[PDB]
Amino acid sequence: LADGQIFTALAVALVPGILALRLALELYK
Amino acid sequence: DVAGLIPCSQSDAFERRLKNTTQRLENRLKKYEPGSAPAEALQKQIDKTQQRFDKYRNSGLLCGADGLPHLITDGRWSHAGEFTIPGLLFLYIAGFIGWSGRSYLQAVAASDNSTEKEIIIDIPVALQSVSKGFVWPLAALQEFSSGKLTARDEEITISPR
Amino acid sequence: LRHRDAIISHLNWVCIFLGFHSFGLYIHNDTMRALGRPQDMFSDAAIQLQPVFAQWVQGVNSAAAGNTAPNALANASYAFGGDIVSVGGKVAMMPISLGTADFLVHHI
Amino acid sequence: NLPSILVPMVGIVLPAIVMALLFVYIETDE
Amino acid sequence: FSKYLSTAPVIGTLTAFFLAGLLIEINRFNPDLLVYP
Amino acid sequence: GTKFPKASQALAQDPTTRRIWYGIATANDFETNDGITEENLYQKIFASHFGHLAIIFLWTSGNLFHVAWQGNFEQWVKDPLNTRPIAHAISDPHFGQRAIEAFSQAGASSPVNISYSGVYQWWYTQGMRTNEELYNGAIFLLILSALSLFAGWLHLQPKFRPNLSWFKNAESRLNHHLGGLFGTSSLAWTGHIVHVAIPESRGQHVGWDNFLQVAPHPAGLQPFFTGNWGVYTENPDTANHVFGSSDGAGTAILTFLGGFHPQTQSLWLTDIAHHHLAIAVLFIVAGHMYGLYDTVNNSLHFQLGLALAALGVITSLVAQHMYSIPPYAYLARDFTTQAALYTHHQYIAGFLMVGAFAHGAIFLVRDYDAEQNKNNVLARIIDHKEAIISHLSWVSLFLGFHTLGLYVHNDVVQAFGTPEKQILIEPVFAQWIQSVHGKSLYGFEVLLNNADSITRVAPGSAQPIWLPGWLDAINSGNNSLFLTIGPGDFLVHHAIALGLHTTTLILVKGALDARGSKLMPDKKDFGYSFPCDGPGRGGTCDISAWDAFYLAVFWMLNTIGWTTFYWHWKHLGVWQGNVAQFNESSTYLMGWFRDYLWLNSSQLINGYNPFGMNNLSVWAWMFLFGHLIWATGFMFLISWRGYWQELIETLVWAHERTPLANLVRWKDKPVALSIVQARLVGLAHFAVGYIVTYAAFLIASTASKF
Amino acid sequence: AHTVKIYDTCIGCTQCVRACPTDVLEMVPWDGCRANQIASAPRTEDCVGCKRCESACPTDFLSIRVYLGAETTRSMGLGY
Amino acid sequence: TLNLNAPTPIFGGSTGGLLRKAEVEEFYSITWTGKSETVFELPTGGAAIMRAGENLLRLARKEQCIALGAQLKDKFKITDYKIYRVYPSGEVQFLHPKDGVFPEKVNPGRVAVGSNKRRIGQNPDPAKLKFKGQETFDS
Amino acid sequence: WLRDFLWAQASQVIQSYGSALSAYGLMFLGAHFIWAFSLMFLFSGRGYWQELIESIVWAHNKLKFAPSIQPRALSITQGRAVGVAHYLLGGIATTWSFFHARIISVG
Ligand code: CLA
Ligand code: CLA
Ligand code: CLA
Ligand SMILES: CC1=C(/C=C/C(C)=C/C=C/C(C)=C/C=C/C=C(C)/C=C/C=C(C)/C=C/C2=C(C)CCCC2(C)C)C(C)(C)CCC1
Ligand SMILES: CC1=C(C/C=C(\C)CCC[C@H](C)CCC[C@H](C)CCCC(C)C)C(=O)c2ccccc2C1=O
Ligand SMILES: CC1=C(C/C=C(\C)CCC[C@H](C)CCC[C@H](C)CCCC(C)C)C(=O)c2ccccc2C1=O
Ligand code: SF4
Repeated sequence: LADGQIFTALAVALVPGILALRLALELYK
Repeated sequence: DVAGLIPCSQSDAFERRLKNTTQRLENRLKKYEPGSAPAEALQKQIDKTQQRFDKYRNSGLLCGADGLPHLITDGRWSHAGEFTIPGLLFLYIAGFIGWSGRSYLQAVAASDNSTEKEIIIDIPVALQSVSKGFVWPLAALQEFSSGKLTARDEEITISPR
Repeated sequence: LRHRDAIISHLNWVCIFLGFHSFGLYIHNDTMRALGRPQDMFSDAAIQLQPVFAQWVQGVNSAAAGNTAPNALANASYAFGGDIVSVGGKVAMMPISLGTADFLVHHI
Repeated sequence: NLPSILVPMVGIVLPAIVMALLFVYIETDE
Repeated sequence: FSKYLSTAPVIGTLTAFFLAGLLIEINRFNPDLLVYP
Repeated sequence: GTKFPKASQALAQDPTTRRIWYGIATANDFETNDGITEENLYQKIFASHFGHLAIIFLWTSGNLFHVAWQGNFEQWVKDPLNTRPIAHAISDPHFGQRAIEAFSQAGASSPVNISYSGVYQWWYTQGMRTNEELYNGAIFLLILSALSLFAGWLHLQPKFRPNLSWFKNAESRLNHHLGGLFGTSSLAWTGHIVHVAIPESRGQHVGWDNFLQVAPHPAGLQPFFTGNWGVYTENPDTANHVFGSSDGAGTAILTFLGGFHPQTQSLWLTDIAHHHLAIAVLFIVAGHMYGLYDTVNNSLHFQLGLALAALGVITSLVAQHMYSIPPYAYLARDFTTQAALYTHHQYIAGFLMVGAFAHGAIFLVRDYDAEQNKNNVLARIIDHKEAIISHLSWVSLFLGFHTLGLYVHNDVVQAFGTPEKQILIEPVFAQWIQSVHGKSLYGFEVLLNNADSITRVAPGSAQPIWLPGWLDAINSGNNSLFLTIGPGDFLVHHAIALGLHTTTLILVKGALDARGSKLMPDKKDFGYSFPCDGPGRGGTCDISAWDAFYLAVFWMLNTIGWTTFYWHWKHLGVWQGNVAQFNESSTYLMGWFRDYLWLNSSQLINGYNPFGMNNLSVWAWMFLFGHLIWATGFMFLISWRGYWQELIETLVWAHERTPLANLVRWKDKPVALSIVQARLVGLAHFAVGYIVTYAAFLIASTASKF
Repeated sequence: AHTVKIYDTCIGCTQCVRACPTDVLEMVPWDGCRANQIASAPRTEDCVGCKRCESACPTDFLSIRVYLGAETTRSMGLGY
Repeated sequence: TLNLNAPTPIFGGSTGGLLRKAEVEEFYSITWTGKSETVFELPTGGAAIMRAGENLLRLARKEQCIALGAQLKDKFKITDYKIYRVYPSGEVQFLHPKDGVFPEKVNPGRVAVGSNKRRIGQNPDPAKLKFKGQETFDS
Repeated sequence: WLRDFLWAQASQVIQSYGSALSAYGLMFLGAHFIWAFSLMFLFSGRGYWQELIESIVWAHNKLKFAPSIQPRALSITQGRAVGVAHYLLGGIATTWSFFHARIISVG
């Protein structure tokens, strides 16, 4: 691969990370 | 010849099992004294081997590529002695022991102390049930037809629903 | 029967101390030989655990015939030290040495 | 190079963080 | 002693001693009975 | 009085360590929470399915990324006959120098893991060729998992909460899942094969940018509307055509040749194109159609047991059909993956089938109502439940008396120097069925060995075109299509039939007897999971419906253990060309022991010797690691609780009287594990140790030889 | 605490009371007859849940039941 | 009442008794009059000697009090055991005999707590009591 | 311990079929059975079988021949005892067969 594609994939993985944190904080409520 | 199985009289793998079984006993015999007592027990073992290969060759068995006699249960009457004939021979004997112990328990239960007669077995009532047990394929036919072979479900105890 | 909680619990600890420090030294030696680290395990060509309290008792009983049991011609056994007694072509008895492995199993 | 940073982060550091918030969330009380 | 032999362990054993020895003596005169010939 | 767990407030008053363990166990049991309503219940189920759906998407993106980043996918496309697929790169600080030289495998410079899932084989036939194409799939599945985790939180908001009547309306549910989810998404996958996967198998690069330009057919969609659908069945890929190039390829897109590809030993993609097309047409027309229905709709545990039964059947359906009919290019040649793929789904199918009866058993305690449910099919199966168990008590005991004695016969007889006296029953019934399907090796000569039969001829409309392709595969002994079986295959299938009958016997025991027996008539008043009713009435240990699940998990592991030992050893002679090892040695139980467990675990167990180490030393470690965790479950299984409660009551003493540690105090009073708790703890260590041990053995005994 | 419920098929046998190791149970006069008795559990917070009161009840499928509820320090039987 | 202070038996021992649970909340004490100077087993370890007394013993659990209170009724026939549970760092005084008589003896004025006016086969299904605060055995 | 002792020295207890050491090979596997059979008694509990037998007394009471000595499951204390008895018998007799078939061949 290219080295810039790895940090792009880590960047777009923050979008499920906040949403999994947002869902679990609503599922707990 | 039902599944590519050549008969054992012309199966060369089966006829080669005999060549190696006796060669593993003749070399076991080759060291011993010829008149000795372990010498004659190997010839009794060599000839007991020859009485099972000639018993399996003439019986018309089916040997595969390994050379061992395979059995064919779909029951064909040309291969009836494998499972169908000793199976019928089984079923009478097992039903004899079955109907004897069932006829014993119905006789014992309508007595004074039924649990006592299960520990110490009444040789009158035990040999009576053997006499009632030899006739079991006939005896169960009029037993099932009379209505007293089984019980209705209002008479048995049953878990709550 | 009045200090049985002191007997059992001190017996409880000494199994856990021995279970870690004997079986875990095999688990360490599994993991070291699996990871390609044979110089970090407990062995005879590695971190040695020689049984010195048992190797000494092998010395006081193999050199005891003639010094402290003076009438005896040979030792109480050839297992501690002595010649190889060879009856037929096979060993009848020879000195059972003790090493790093023998430290581990005797603590198992 | 990114393996050498990430695997002791979630192998050591990130379990030690989530063990801390859980152990406080367990033993707290209303 | 006859009322002792009617008990379950002995009569469970001697008939099993009988039924085994039935099967043992069969395989001595009739060895290696695979099928019905 | 603490807060955790929020689910059970009666667990929060528990001041022991049981509160910690039972908070983890009563966690996702949403019917047990305090203050829950059924309207609030189904919405928590719906959002949790969104959380689970994202995990499947995040997991697949991880498999796509680590092959794109740390794999050798481009190196493997050019030569799948020599290149081993790489799972991910290894970065462990605990390695040595001689170990990095031993795990730098498949010609790589870094420690890598040789993959045994075969997603290389799956993505190679979906069309992918380059490492950048896999990364775009991993990027896309991070968007779908973001779509899943957003929609789960969205459907808990008060304006977007689905109504309760939307949940319990199953009439519109089946129209849409068969229609949309099963039909259109098989019609959509039909679009992937003809546009992308078929031209990528013929040397043409079809990606997202150029697929609107190029057409799948030289006469695209002009005869779809006039009805001339037969022009899609033109010159296909011949026997000359190697996979993935224009070397003698074809232009057909929906063909029904049957059989396999002559070089990859896999299905033709034109077959799979025409397959999911017709699956789509059947599922579309099946979705235009919509006191027991009041029971299945009300009961959440009813539909869950039926789903795990439906999943558990079709999961075995995958594993039985994937090895004989390889759907993926070069998956038949990868022996380790093919072995790991059968054993994967069969162990899951056992867990799904056990959990099917488990959740039906929970339905009978919680949701079943015998005053409302009367005289239907359900309240009649309960009415003669003693007749079902006892007749399952027979066929368990009928097979196990005999197929064990058939083994002990063949053991004793072979041990006495006389192998010529074994009871070898040829499986003529199944050998008929292969001869019914066309295998002319045996010579039964009816039904598709009969060349003049009405099925092979099809005298109605001259149909039989797929039979030239099928009959060149089953008759040829180069693949695993309808394997040649002998009398050793007889004895295992009746061990298997013993296992499926016995596991059903335990599972339907506690299912039907979940509501009461003569021992405990009020077993519905105590729930699904509870230890016992004491030592009275003779003592009632393991009596509950939970502990009938718990005994059958040993039986499914043993049944799949019988199954996958037979799969592996049969194929270990098929792949090695020496079929005679399974022929003579499988009839008696020592050859099963000597020539499978002892002979094949030699190269595994030399993973690390005192002279070196190999790439199998991670498997030889995990082998022994699996033995140790399996044996630890015995500790919670054999030894029971009140030994340990009286062992902790002395460790509590020795902690309260030890100075400099008397000061440090627990907040939870330490107790032993509960009775139901360490049955689960002992079964978990048993089940993990069962599976970890075989997966280390099944991989390393096949990777050492292929 | 564990819940202890006494059903009306009891006969005043007094056997479950004297088999209780934590002194939960007691005997009480009956309303509709004023001669026979029944067991009663006024001290269910003391109940450890040993189910010894069910091992002593002579009726077929015993008149006194113990349902193991939430586990306090008494019902866990803890000396600490 | 508890009559503390009352003489502990001549014992001197027992690791197995009255640890840190007693000082924070809920220990127990059994009080009796022993009509000898004889030895008796404790639930902790075994001996003490019973006094002439007014004998008192501070125990950790109520289960250990009824086990000792059964031994004094069995072996020595002193059935005058009177257990208690303590004050501010305890909970409830005068646990037994709760109404001036032993619980196996009938006493009018007691009220049938935990009684059910039904059998156990007349218990409802849990599906009838689903999603409610009722339980399948309470009335 | 696995490779060089238990695997390497059980090569005489399994290659013993067809030779004079064959009853050590049969006692080897036959004691693996009794050992593993013991876990049926150790891992499980009584009250399963007492309601499994209730389905088998029914299928004998259906044909009117259930015994007057009522069938019970083995007790909790007996089920532990019959499980430890087959456990030791299964493992000692495996060690019996492994030791005998090894040292007769090499020693
Ligand atoms: C192989 C399976 C197995 C294992 C591992 C154990 C282990 C143990 N048993 Mg058990 N037991 C077993 C089978 C087993 N038993 C069976 C089948 C029965 C039924 C008969 C019992 C019945 C039984 C009784 C009756 C008793 C025990 C006791 C014990 C403990 C002894 C104390 C000790 O030395 O710990 C040492 C620990 C080990 C040897 C485990 C090795 C692990 C290594 C060294 C460390 C782990 C690595 C790493 C740090 C892991 C953490 C990392 C991770 C969290 C990420 C120990 C935990 C006794 C006890 O508890 O008294 C103290 C006791 O009285 N057991
Ligand atoms: C899964 C994650 C993980 C990772 C990435 C590591 C990594 C390591 N372990 Mg392993 N270990 C782990 C889990 C892990 N461990 C577990 C679960 C167990 C129980 C089975 C062990 C048991 C174990 C033992 C017994 C030992 C190791 C050792 C090591 C080190 C070997 C290489 C080395 O010596 O570098 C050289 C680098 C150093 C020697 C120093 C590293 C820097 C230190 C640890 C931190 C500095 C402090 C810093 C200011 C703040 C703390 C940060 C820290 C918490 C990350 C390496 C750091 C060896 C070691 O050296 O331990 C420290 C060692 O003896 N491990
Ligand atoms: C998609 C299908 C599905 C769904 C939605 C559910 C949902 C549920 N099940 Mg069901 N069940 C299922 C499949 C499913 N299950 C399967 C496949 C089985 C057979 C295995 C079961 C058997 C079963 C039983 C017996 C019970 C349930 C129960 C439940 C309920 C609560 C679960 C819980 O809170 O446990 C908490 C979760 C855990 C404690 C998880 C720990 C166990 C895992 C396996 C440990 C894994 C080991 C370790 C991590 C491996 C490490 C790797 C190693 C290399 C180190 C919940 C309704 C319970 C109930 O009461 O229903 C009302 C209940 O008693 N299930
Ligand atoms: C208890 C319970 C439960 C459970 C149940 C279950 C779990 C079951 C299972 C079961 C199962 C899971 C079943 C299965 C079935 C299957 C089948 C039965 C199949 C069939 C098949 C066939 C029919 C085929 C045939 C063929 C062939 C072979 C070829 C040719 C053609 C044809 C196709 C015809 C529930 C939940 C309800 C609830 C209540 C209770
Ligand atoms: C050892 C043992 C105990 C004692 C076990 C105790 C007290 C638990 C000790 C386990 C310690 C805490 C280590 C566990 C750590 C695990 C590796 C991870 C646990 C955390 C998970 C949530 C991930 C029992 O209480 C018991 C009860 C019933 C039958 C058998 C047994 C039994 O065998
Ligand atoms: C299998 C099993 C049973 C069932 C086993 C039973 C009921 C034993 C019955 C088997 C014997 C073999 C019945 C013997 C019947 C007669 C004595 C047979 C006489 C035959 C003569 C010819 C000798 C339990 O009761 C049990 C209880 C607690 C924990 C585990 C288990 C357990 O694992
Ligand atoms: S703890 Fe187990 S053995 Fe003891 S009474 Fe309860 S269920 Fe039976």
